[PDB]
Amino acid sequence: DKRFLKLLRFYILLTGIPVAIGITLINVFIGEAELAEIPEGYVPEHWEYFKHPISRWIARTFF
Amino acid sequence: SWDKDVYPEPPRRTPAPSPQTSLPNPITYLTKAFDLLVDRPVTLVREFIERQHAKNKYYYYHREFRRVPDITECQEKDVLCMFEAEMQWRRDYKVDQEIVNIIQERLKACQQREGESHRQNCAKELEQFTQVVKAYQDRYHDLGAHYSARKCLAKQKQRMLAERKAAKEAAAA
Amino acid sequence: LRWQEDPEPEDENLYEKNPDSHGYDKDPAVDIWNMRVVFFFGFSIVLVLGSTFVAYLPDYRMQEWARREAERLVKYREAHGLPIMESNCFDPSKIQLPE
Amino acid sequence: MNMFSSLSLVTLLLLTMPIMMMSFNTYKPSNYPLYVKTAISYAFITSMIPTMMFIHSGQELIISNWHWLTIQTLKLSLSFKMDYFSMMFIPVALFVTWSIMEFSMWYMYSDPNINKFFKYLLLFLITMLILVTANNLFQLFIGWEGVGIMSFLLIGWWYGRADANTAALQAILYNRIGDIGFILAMAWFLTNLNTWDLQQIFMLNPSDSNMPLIGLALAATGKSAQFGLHPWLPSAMEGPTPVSALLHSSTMVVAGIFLLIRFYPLTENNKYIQSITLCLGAITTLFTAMCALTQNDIKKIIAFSTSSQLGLMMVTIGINQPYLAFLHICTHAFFKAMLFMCSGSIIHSLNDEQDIRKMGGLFKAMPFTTTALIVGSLALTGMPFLTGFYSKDLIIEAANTSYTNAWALLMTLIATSFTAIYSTRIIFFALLGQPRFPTLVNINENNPLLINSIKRLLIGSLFAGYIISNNIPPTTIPQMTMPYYLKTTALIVTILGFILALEISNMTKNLKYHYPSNAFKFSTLLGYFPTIMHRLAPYMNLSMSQKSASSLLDLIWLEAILPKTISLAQMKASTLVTNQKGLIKLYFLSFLITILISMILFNFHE
Amino acid sequence: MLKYIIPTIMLMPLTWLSKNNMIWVNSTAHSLLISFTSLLLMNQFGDNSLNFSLLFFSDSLSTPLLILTMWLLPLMLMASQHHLSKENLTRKKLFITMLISLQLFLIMTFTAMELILFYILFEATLVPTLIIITRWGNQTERLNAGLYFLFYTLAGSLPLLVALIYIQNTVGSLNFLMLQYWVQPVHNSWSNVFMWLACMMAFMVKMPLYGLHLWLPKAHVEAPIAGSMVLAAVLLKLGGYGMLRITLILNPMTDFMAYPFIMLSLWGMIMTSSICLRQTDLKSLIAYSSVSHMALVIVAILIQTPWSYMGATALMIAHGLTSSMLFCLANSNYERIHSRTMILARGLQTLLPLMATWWLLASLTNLALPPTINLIGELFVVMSTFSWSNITIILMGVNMVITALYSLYMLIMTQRGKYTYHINNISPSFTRENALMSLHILPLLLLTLNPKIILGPLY
Ligand SMILES: CCCCCCCCCCCCCCCCCC(=O)OC[C@H](COP(=O)(O)OCCN)OC(=O)CCCCCCCCCCCCCCCCC
Ligand SMILES: CCCCCCCCCCCCCCCCCC(=O)OC[C@H](COP(=O)(O)OCCN)OC(=O)CCCCCCCCCCCCCCCCC
Repeated sequence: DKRFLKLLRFYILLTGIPVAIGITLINVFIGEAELAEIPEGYVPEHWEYFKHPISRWIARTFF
Repeated sequence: SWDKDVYPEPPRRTPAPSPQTSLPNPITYLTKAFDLLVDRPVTLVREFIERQHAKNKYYYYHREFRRVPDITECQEKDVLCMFEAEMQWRRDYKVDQEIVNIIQERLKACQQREGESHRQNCAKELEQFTQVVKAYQDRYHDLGAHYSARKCLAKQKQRMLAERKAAKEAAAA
Repeated sequence: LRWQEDPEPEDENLYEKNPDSHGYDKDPAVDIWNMRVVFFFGFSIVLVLGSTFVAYLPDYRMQEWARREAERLVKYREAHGLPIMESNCFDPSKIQLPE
Repeated sequence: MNMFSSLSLVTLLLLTMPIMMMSFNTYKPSNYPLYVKTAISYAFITSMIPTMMFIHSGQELIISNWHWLTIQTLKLSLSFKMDYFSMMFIPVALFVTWSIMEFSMWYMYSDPNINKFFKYLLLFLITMLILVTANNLFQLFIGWEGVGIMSFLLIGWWYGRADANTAALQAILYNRIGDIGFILAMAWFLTNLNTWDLQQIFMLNPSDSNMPLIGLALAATGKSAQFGLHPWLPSAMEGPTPVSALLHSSTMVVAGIFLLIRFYPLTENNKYIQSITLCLGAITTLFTAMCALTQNDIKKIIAFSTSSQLGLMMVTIGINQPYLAFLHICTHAFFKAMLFMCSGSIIHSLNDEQDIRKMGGLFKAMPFTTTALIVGSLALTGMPFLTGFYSKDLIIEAANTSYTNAWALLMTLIATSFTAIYSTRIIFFALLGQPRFPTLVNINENNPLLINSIKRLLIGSLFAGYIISNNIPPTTIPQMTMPYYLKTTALIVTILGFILALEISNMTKNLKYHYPSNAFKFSTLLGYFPTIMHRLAPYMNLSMSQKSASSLLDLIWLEAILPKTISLAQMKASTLVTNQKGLIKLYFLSFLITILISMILFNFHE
Repeated sequence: MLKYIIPTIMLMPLTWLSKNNMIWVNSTAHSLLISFTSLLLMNQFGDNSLNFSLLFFSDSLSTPLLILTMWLLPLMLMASQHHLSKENLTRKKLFITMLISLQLFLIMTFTAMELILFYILFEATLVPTLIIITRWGNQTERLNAGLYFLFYTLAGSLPLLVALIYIQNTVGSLNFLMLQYWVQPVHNSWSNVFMWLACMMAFMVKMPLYGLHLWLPKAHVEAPIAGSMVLAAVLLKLGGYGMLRITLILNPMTDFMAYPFIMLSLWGMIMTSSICLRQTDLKSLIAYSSVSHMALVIVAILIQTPWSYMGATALMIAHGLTSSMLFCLANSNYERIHSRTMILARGLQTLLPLMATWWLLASLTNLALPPTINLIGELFVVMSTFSWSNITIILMGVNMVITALYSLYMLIMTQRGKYTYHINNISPSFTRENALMSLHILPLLLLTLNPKIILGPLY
């Protein structure tokens, strides 16, 4: 029983710690977009309608 | 951050301190400990973050949707016109849900803010809430899970017919 | 004895020959690898990276957009002395009632 | 705003950290119970800062920090209501919980799973604060069911004992019957007012609130063990004494009462509801106090005492004094929790003996447990200027001077007289007299953990009522004019109870043969309600499950009317077709029949 | 949808061309990767569905079912490799192939944009399901179980074929998007009454509806573990998914045609909840618990409110993980004592501490504890049904009580009390078993943080 719980928290933390550090480093050093009016005659990319950098990375790359 | 017209609130009226005691007030000294131990270092760390954010500013936009002809102008079984009219109605239906949510928030905020004086001081918010619920109910209520623009229109035309029949029978009266 | 039949085999205990067994395979080397693919791709990838993927879905089903649009519309209509919402979803000028 | 809200949230967050330090393993098990106890004490200090600001200036606020879900026009959010009722209960519950955790570090020492005991106690406290601070009915439901489950896991702590498992499941049944009313209120409020949030419910303030309120009254009946759904509370003494001192005495059981208080803006404008909750309390308070008079287990007397008290807060709700009902919750938590702790120090010293018929002689052998037991009993009966007097005697003065059911008023007064009897039943049988316990005396209460935890509650059982009573802001108009005989009716029936109890107790030392009466057996057997309802109801339901629902329907008739009959027909049809005699002569003789039929009957030749 | 269909097909050669001793490692690893990619279906919009081509589409109703379907395959390979350990190699690969062929049909069934394509893949699920039950089942009754399973499905689903084809010759199309704009109200005539029954009986039998449920206690008790997981988690949701779609072209006849089926569901769930109280077979109790939970879904779909449709979608997803976990927990015991009688092995919390935690969590989500998605789905149905008729709170409330009774009767009987003296082969839980339970519960609890992705197109 102990071994499994140890493995469970190792493999969850194996990517959990890097992702939490990565998300924190994105928020601190990149931060969220600013809401803005659409400049005249300008056509935004479909992924330029989202606030968080990870959200608009998902929209740009995958969706 | 937000728009004070959509989410209005009156101006704060804080009474001035007026002690009539010799004992020190425990809350007063705790508040200065809080402003030193908590609020101060927190404000410092936030400012550092803001400095990093001002170095790299980028923007996102609010998507604008052109108006298209609605269901009423769509010829029967012309799916290309009905499709665009329906996607528009499904957007306006979701937009109207949030409008009711905005009015409900105002009502709830007013009730808490006025405390024991709420039944009289929130009579305007209640009046607004009653109407927008009446407006939303007419458009969308009793449509079912497979609601559509077609069923919304059929509901309105039934209501318009009822009013018209109701109006004439009172003309003689 | 009735038709020739194998006697039922005694049930095996994976902890007998390998007290480190994970319950995946009798081979200790395969047993270990099968535990790692499950724990890595199961927890480290799908559950953890999938959870982060869901958390940052770009405005799932336009819920955030609709809130911004409602604020924009309620602001406009109240500054113009118009009603916030109307009982009629469609303009009565474009509707021909029967009779 | 910034100090008030930050310290009010941290108290909640502070309690969850010991739970989250159990995540990554072996952080330290030798210290964990002390770690969980030390965290509750710091939560008490931080919870007192917001309670001081509310006392000073009346500051109240709601925190809707996180938006969880939006179902069309119903926005659900994690919303905390830091107001009167929660600024006073939170510190009170943390002070009592602090003692019961210090007391458990001594009472549960030899237990092999003391860590899981302290995690479970802390899980309950987390779920009880969610209930108290909830601002919408959904979040309140989470705490409602949360305390229900941690109650099941702690009552059935000793899971190899059949009586513990039966009792644990018994609590769940009764609380799930009560939960039917909770769901009925949620469905009505969502349908009729389009909200589960308490701001909106009071802002609209429906006048047709009979249906939603009877649902809330039905939930209160089960969670607070009022008559009808009452047997689970005394049964729930199977768990360890710290479980009883905390959940089923001080805190968890007042959740049913605390719910009705939250909705007092609706019940105060509904005379029909006040009648029900008045009568429901009065029968609960008198029937259960009557059952307490003939009990011999020390834990069952206190349990029926708790039932009796909870049936008086229900009376208080019934006369439209919600705030007096709230004050009784806070005071009652102090001395009632102390009585379980004292009774647990007696049970510990006599090797798990809980029958008072094997006690006696402990007045001097256990001097400090004696003092706390006497202070606690005096506070329970409402002796002037103890913590119990600052809520009960107002309740009896407000019940006398109200436009109230006359019977409920009498039943409330008689039950207050029985309170002084069964309190004397404990001091007399447990402390006075000569010892009746086994010969190997192992009495010893000199543990520092035991004394300090009792010592704090004892101080609270003296001064907490005065301090709270004089610091809260007035929200009603107290009634202070009344006939001399209504002002002192509470005190007088208590004295008549002591005198009458003392005489009856001393009749036990006369060498006269006993002669049982029907009243005695009815009181001892708890009115026969458990004996009848906990045999008849399961027997009918479990019989129908097998005889009718399972055997008669699923295994028989539902098999017979489709698969079995359809299968049977095809088999019979198959044998008619195939059972032939292989004779050329008969096969060709049928061809002739077919040809003739085709022309005569069906005219296929046209 | 080819980006999921083609990979699922490649699982077969991967399995067949793997080294002999790597068939489980390779299929589990690559079925997990496929499940990871399926989170790309979350690209849902508030007005339109995600329409890939003329054949396939995916909206918020089919997206969670697809993700659930592709998550269960790696869990099924985990659950099966123990009791097949002595099976000869070529039958191990045919077993994996049947499981893969099932997943291929399922993902195509949930995304099929046309109802006749949905139908062919909907009955295609029978063939691999039947072969798994009757080949790798474990008792003499598996043969009869396969027959009841097969002939309950076809008895109802052949009238559906005649109805669907009749619709295509009347409307001219069976494309679901087209049917949303070309639908016409169903007039009330005797001929339309049987059109309603033909369109619905094939799905009621699969939910299953009370009365026509007799095939499920058989099939779900005689199947091997992998079969019971897929039978309970997914296949019972083909009936709900079929109903959630085909009711679009049945109004307003559903208003009155629903009554006899609402009565069967409401009363039926109380009957099947009571049956669970007096069950002697652990696997059979868990089978009957599904019938009671699926009766709520039938009631939800038939009253046709926005709230019930959201509740129906949450229950179907939540029940899939909870019932699948209960089958695996019971099978973990079966693999030690080789019995299914509930009373045989008792006090197992003394012998298997951590496995008792899994039992507690599965029992708590089953009896619907807040804020688990099991409660959220159930509450939303209880809310919407109260509006349909306030008296329904009586039967919904009574069922809530009985569900708590048999969920804890199951937990108390097996895990608590005194252990059975003569059973001395209760070895410690394997890492494989512990990881199989946590891959059910952990996603179930995580879905509570962001429930909006399992609430369907009415959200
Ligand atoms: C629209 C509503 C839909 C919903 C309602 C669904 C109703 C339920 C329908 C389920 C079908 C009936 C159940 C069949 C179960 C399988 C049959 C069975 O298990 O019975 C066994 C029985 C014994 O015979 P046997 O198995 O061959 O002996 C072997 C000895 N070791 O086997 C036999 O005796 C032979 C059985 C043959 C019949 C097989 C079923 C055929 C069904 C089609 C019937 C067609 C009737 C056409 C006749 C019209 C003219 C009257
Ligand atoms: C246990 C076996 C499991 C399998 C179940 C098989 C079920 C097959 C069901 C087939 C029968 C469905 C009912 C169709 C009969 C025809 C209905 C009809 O013609 O009348 C429709 C009528 C429309 O007119 P309306 O204005 O809406 O209201 C008038 C009320 N009469 O409006 C109505 O009349 C609506 C009500 C008609 C239906 C009456 C329902 C009977 C009472 C509920 C019984 C529950 C189910 C009984 C199952 C017995 C099992 C042996």
